[PDB]
Amino acid sequence: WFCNNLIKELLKETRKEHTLRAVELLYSIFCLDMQQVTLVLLGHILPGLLTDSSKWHSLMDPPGTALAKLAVWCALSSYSSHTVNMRDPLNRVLANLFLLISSILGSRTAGPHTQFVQWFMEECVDCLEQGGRGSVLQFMPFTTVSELVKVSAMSSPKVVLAITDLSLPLGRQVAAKAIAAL
Amino acid sequence: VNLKQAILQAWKERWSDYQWAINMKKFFPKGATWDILNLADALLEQAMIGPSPNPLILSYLKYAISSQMVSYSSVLTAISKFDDFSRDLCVQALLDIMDMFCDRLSCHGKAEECIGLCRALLSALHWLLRCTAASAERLREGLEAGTPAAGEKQLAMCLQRLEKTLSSTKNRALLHIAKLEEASSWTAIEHSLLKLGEILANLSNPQLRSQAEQCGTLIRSIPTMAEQMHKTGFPTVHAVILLEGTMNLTGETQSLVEQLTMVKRMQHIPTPLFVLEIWKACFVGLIESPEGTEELKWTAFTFLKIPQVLVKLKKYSDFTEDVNCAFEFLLKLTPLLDKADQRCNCDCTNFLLQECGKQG
Amino acid sequence: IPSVLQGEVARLDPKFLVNLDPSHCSNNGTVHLICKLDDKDLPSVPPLELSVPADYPAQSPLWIDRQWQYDANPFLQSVHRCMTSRLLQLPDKHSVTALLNTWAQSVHQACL
Amino acid sequence: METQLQSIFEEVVKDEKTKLISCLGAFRQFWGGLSQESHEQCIQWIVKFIHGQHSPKRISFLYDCLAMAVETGLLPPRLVCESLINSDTLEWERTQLWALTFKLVRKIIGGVDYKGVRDLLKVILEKILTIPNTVSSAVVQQLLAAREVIAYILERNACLLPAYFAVTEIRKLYPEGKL
Amino acid sequence: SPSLTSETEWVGYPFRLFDFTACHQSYSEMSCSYTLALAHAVWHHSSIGQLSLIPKFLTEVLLPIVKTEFQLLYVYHLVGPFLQRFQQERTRCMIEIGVAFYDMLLNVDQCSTHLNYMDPICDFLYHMKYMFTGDSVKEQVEKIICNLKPALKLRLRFITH
Repeated sequence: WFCNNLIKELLKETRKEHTLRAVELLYSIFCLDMQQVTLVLLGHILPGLLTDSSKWHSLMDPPGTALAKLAVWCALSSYSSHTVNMRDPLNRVLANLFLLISSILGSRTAGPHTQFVQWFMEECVDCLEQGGRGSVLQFMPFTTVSELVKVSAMSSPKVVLAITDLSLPLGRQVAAKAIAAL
Repeated sequence: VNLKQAILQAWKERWSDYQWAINMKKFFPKGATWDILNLADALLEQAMIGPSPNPLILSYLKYAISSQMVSYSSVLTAISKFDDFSRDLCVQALLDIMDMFCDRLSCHGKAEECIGLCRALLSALHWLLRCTAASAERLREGLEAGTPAAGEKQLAMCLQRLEKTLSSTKNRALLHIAKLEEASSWTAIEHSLLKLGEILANLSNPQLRSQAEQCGTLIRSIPTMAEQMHKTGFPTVHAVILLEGTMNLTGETQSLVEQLTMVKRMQHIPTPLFVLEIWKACFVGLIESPEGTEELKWTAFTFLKIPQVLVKLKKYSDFTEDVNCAFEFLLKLTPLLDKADQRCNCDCTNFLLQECGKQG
Repeated sequence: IPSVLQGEVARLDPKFLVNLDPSHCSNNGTVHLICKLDDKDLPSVPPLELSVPADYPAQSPLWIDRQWQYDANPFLQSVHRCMTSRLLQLPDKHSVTALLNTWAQSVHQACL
Repeated sequence: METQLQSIFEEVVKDEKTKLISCLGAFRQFWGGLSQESHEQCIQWIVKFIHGQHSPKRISFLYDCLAMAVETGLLPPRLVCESLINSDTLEWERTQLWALTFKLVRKIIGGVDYKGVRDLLKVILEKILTIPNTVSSAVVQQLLAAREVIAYILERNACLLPAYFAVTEIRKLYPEGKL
Repeated sequence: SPSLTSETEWVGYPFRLFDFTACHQSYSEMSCSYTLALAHAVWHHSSIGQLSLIPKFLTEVLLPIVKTEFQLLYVYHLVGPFLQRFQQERTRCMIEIGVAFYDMLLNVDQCSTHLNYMDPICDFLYHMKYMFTGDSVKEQVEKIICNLKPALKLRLRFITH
């Protein structure tokens, strides 16, 4: 209820400065039980927004970039605090989130959902640090949509190995076939 | 041999580029497969033999490159295995080869040999630096004997690099992804660069030295992996400290240090503004505080605990200059500081200054 | 895959071996193509990358022009001149077979 | 008027840059003999024919010819751009006309007077408004050519127009409270 | 004052701290913000004749002092919101204050190395031109724009031409 009725407030602000201030503040209002807030935000709210076709109009550009920043910050902060054990709920919800990212990137329809997912990817690249080595928790069947974030690049090269699971045998091939295009 | 013998069948039978193609198609049937090592190798040394590269044999190589015929990778390897002992213009011929090709590296197709392609690009970078070293030795022995004419021309060949994709996870990131199997080649980029440290600073050509240092930094930009005019101020750090004061005072210093480093990284907070916001939040919580038994909490927080947090932060990074700049920012806020002086009943910044100075 | 292009690709002449572009996702309305001439008589040239406006037929399949392909050499630039001219002549209803046939004629006429 | 113009049309229906320099020579004669007041309907019929051809390559090289006609000063920038982005044929549905049109406007917009840049920005924003909130995954990249012309008009390093005019038009077409 | 003349490196974004609506609800006010606040109320309630002293005050005793960029931004923040009052009753003081604003920009250009906030300055100037002054300040501003650094002239080109 908390995350829903605060993101619903963030998504109504029309001016850029206010949405950025709003997410900067929501990150700290959320630090209360950051872990569960991350679980619920990512799992139940971002798929709900990305799979409605009528909540899509809220993800427009001034409020959408803010929500993308907040989601990336939440994901990084929930993981960085205290093969990978898929029994940990955070890992399962991150896997589901990136699977949905994939299905949205490579889908017949494009719209504000595609732009929001690209923005989430761009931000996850920007604030990428040593903690989230593999685009934190890109699942093994993933890196298959690195090809899609290349075909729909709107983004410089060399961010894709930052995405890519480097230091891996299959990672070599996937990153190479990828950058071959862009 | 027999495959070499076709290039001879064009030794001075200046057949053409196109008739060369059709001849190759006839002679060695393309039924199963080819370009394992055949065309690039069979063409290279039969062209570069002796002083001048055979213009027509080199012409067919230019062709096969342009028509996406051989590999775009076996060509790089063939140029890599070239052994600069040819002190003559032939190196310039191979540079002319690299010209039209290097800027665009498609390698699209089976694309499994794309890791092979970055392997080849690494070997070609090694060959490039080796040619640079040979041409710089020619520069030096010419400063001894002969005025340079074409010594630095391979610098433009390095400027053919230095674009993103030419040095992106095509070259750089797959350079290390490749040293995962060819760590000797990472040591190779280090090693050629070691002797480059010897053969770089001695040259007296200023502009060329600057471009060479640029390429050398882009090599040192193999570790490669914004918003300078951060205008609005940083409110999330404010709220993070303020929450850590209100709800959870007794929480370990390590937890708050962890939370605060994260936010600084994610939002790229300049270190002067970080401490400004921490100290502003502490004071604001102190001023807007309940009267009796919560005020001690804010003051204990502000004056004892945040100092140890900043000490641990100093450990986790010129931090003295930085906190000095932060306090200079803070002193230039007379309203907040004077309300603090009012409420705390004593000079709230004289004390904070002495207390912060008492630590590291 | 539009399953009409499937037909036209099925019924072609063997020399024009055509596959779908590894780059892109042919899934969405228009499938890209990466077709590479063969045929013993000809001279191997650079591939021709096709794009079909899924509303096709009654929609000409785009060509992808690039001097990055042909600039180097004379044979290649002559190929490009002949190709662009003849393609401009092709009327208003191009089918993939029309493009590839035109390309074969262009290679051949450049061999002159 | 109409007859010789239709004749040039039948010609362009009936070495490529050489054919194009021949078409430019054909254009220059009619222009030297074209009236000074009927320029507007002239260009309107010109672009009307340009959009009729359903072949991406044909509209491509006709647009290249128009780029020479506007670059070599024979054709006024304001009139040609306004006509290009002011037509009834220009619809987001026909993706190829859209892509090529805005790739042309990007090139020739540099040089319109600042009043004309205001009018053009107004009409281009009005054109992007018609695009709905859901488009096929394929058209997106080509449709996004409008973002290119908007970006070039807006970028203050281009200083094509008074920035204040740009914000005035943008706000009139996007009042406070609407994304 | 040190707050704007020399120690400008320690006050942050000018457009921020020169607002006291915000920068107060979060206790980050400065003395300059207070003075600019009390100078908008005094001028809001004043009569037209009392503000008729603002044009003279801008040239005789403010034009020589203002050198740095923050000083120019401060003078703009003060006298800006009241062009709307000057225009409707006393049409000449607006011309004088426009001539003063451009002259102050000349001074701030002829004394600083890089006009960091060129974009907002030029924005406000174009706003002045298009909303209040119109085409009645051309002759006096032509000379002043002629003598700015090339970057400023590139932007303010359309004011006259």
